[PDB]
Amino acid sequence: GHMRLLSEDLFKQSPKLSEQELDELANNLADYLFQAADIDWHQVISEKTRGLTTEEMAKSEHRYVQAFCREILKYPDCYKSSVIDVALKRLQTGRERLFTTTDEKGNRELKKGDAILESAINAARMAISTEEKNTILSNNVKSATFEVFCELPCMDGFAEQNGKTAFYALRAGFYSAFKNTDTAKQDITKFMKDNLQAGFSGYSYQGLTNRVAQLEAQLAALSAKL
Amino acid sequence: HMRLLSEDLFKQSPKLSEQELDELANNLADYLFQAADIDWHQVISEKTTTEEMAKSEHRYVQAFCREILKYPDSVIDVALKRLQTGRERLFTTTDEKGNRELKKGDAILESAINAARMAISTEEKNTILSNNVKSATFEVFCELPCMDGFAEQNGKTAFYALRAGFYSAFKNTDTAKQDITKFMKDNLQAGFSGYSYQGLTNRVAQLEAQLAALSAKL
Ligand SMILES: [Cl-]
Ligand SMILES: [Cl-]
Ligand SMILES: [Cl-]
Ligand SMILES: [Cl-]
Ligand SMILES: [Cl-]
Ligand SMILES: [Cl-]
Ligand SMILES: [Cl-]
Ligand SMILES: [Cl-]
Repeated sequence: GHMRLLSEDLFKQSPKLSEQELDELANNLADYLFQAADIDWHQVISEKTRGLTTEEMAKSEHRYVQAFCREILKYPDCYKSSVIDVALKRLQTGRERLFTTTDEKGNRELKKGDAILESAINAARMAISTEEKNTILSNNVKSATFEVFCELPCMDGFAEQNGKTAFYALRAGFYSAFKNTDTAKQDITKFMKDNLQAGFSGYSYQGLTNRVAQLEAQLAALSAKL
Repeated sequence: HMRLLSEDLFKQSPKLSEQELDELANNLADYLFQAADIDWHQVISEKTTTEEMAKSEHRYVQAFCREILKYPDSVIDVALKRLQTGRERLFTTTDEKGNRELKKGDAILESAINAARMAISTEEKNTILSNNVKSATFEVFCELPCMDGFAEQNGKTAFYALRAGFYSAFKNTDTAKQDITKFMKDNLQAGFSGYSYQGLTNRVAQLEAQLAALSAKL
């Protein structure tokens, strides 16, 4: 995903954008949300492999399981006593325990179980299309994209700054944004654009306080003409 | 009072009658002033004539030093550093009569502080605190059950705004109590909803209804 999406002051400068740049940013933000959305790899890999051999796993029709197992199988002492379920156990139970593989140059190499798992998972993330990932996500896409949204640098201290209540209101608005199952992209793009234009000031103490002050002035300047 | 310690004070306060609200606000204010702590190691360090201390203009300065003098060891500023370093260490002591006693380092510092405390009234504390009454009382306000989890629920920003509103409510050191009472009364009436997501979003909504209603008049 683009660099501009990752600015920490994104919410600050978004309202200073042109309605052209704003549309671009919102579409890109949306695209980034779907692209980076995660799934339960521990679950979907295990489901795709349980009952199969090491070689069978190595040449599956799923490129993403192929990439996953390729990483795992480098460390025989992690699965060699299903293998996938064994490795998942041993790697997590053995996080910070050093596993052994053989380098390309024939040297010995040790790597922490947790790094091994994160790598295997990253490889699978690299080998799946957004299309298949979304099909696997189903309607949990709403929670997976929101999880990505909350990880953005611009969302860094949202809950702590604006409070639990505001944060959960934001979540509700986010979930509610998804109207039709076949307009996901279009919908969340609109929610993003509306809020980016206002810098998400609908969920902040200062944004709301300012709007109240604005309204008091607007009411005053109106009740005057009459 | 009993209502002051309710964790749901802000929920129940908007439902109070004028009489009850005014009483609550006044009780709350009194509590803040009663419970407020004084920065003594700063008050007296800034108010310090070894002998003129014995019968000084301020009754609280003599009491505090009258116990720091008993022990052999700006000198009061030195005694503070030698005592805050004392702890379990015992300070040699003497009496006018033969009898010689002892009192551990910190055991001395508290008795001096305590003497100062017992020598003053609440409305003397306010004069002493002066401008510091702002944060002293606010620190007490924040320990109340009703104020628990305020920042977590409403956010740090709204909490800092509350503090700012709380501080600014203090106009003159002489009206400190009357001023903070009004701040408390106004907010208690509103349940402090001026500092919450729902309160502010409710406010925006009805104001937008008012504005539109009066605009359509054209
Ligand atoms: Cl590029
Ligand atoms: Cl190997
Ligand atoms: Cl690649
Ligand atoms: Cl971050
Ligand atoms: Cl957050
Ligand atoms: Cl909402
Ligand atoms: Cl839906
Ligand atoms: Cl704003």
